[PDB]
Amino acid sequence: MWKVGFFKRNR
Amino acid sequence: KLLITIHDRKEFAKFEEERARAKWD
Repeated sequence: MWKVGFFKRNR
Repeated sequence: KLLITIHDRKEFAKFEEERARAKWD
């Protein structure tokens, strides 16, 4: 993916 | 993920990292 890795949880 | 990951900056992520999040908390 792109950012979800930590975005789905962070952002 | 297109609901929280990215979709968040779409809704009200402005404070969804400060207050608008604890709403869910």
